[PDB]
Amino acid sequence: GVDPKHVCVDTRDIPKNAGCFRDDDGTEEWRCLLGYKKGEGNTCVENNNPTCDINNGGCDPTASCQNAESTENSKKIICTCKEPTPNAYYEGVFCSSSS
Repeated sequence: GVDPKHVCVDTRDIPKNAGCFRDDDGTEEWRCLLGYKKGEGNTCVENNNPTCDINNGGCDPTASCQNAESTENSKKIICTCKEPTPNAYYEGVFCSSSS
């Protein structure tokens, strides 16, 4: 349990429209940046029509998801990590609630 700043060292090749995060438990995972979705299993691709539903729109359940529509795909899904999550895994695609 710590503030989400764990950063990452994951996976051979993490998708360009993606980012990896290595969590508190020591896990190594990657996800698809906000306003993006999963393509060929291990690729992230700009969704440009993101909905809140899909992993909170691309957020972490500890990242308050707000569905919105903006010129930017990354500005469509709003991921807000709460007080016990002072940090965000990448853009808020994931967060850690144990700081």
